[PDB]
Amino acid sequence: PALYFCGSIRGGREDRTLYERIVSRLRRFGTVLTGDRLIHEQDLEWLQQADVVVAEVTQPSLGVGYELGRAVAFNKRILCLFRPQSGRVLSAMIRGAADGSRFQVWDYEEGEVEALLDRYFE
Amino acid sequence: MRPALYFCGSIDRTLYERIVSRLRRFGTVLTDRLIHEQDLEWLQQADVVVAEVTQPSLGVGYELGRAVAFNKRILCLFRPQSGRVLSAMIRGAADGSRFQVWDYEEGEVEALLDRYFEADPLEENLY
Ligand SMILES: CC(C)c1ccc2c(c1)S(=O)(=O)N=C(Nc1cc(Cl)c(O)c(Cl)c1)N2
Ligand SMILES: CC(C)c1ccc2c(c1)S(=O)(=O)N=C(Nc1cc(Cl)c(O)c(Cl)c1)N2
Repeated sequence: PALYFCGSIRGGREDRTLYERIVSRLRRFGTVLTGDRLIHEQDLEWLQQADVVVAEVTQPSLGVGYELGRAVAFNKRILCLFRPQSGRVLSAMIRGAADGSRFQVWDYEEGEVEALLDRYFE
Repeated sequence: MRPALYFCGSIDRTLYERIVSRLRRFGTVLTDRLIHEQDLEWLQQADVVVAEVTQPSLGVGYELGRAVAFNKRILCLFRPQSGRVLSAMIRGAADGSRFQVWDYEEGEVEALLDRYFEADPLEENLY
């Protein structure tokens, strides 16, 4: 299973450790795939190749959202991970895009992410 | 019907009102599961999608991604005077034709929107 993890740039520095925890945990279930035109074409290739797309959606990000819309149009299996303790309110578009099976949105607290990722792929 | 335009920006309030107001001169501006299906219906009906991408937004991102797979004609307007750096995934989605991303200043947005539709009209000019 090629697994695509997408996280924000701001979230890649603020939630840096958390993203690394997600990526290493994902590596137990499959192969983790992860100018501007180059960056774009490459992520798009990875999205099309992915068996599952995993997004951390706590940090509002244009790129992560864009990649989720591209993923939804490719009919990809998607898991979004959102942290309510942050105080943010997840965009109604992302939660509203959930269908509970192919597109799921899980609210979690940072300390249980390994257990939720095991639950998802087990 | 006059053409259908879709405006999307983050959930800067005066700026969005000025953009929607100016867009109404070119056609009908159309703009959790219920919110999602309605926005998707509106993206599919749009002859043109105009997104204000200054503020980071998963929702604005998602709609742009859906608009791209629907092959919608798209204009993204970004304010570099906000302080932010626009995501490489949005600048990178541009191709100069169908998907354009324009850097702008707040006072010229009406003039830029006239420039956008005068160069590629939705409805042609009267003789
Ligand atoms: C190392 C290789 C050459 C490489 C391959 C793919 C990518 C990169 C490097 S990157 O680290 O420069 N960034 C992206 N994607 C990206 C995704 C989102 Cl959601 C963003 O907001 C931004 Cl700015 C970029 N892809
Ligand atoms: C008039 C009716 C009641 C109505 C129709 C469509 C929408 C709404 C109300 S709304 O004001 O609830 N929001 C959206 N879309 C939306 C788009 C983005 Cl990018 C977001 O981040 C969020 Cl949270 C929502 N559509």
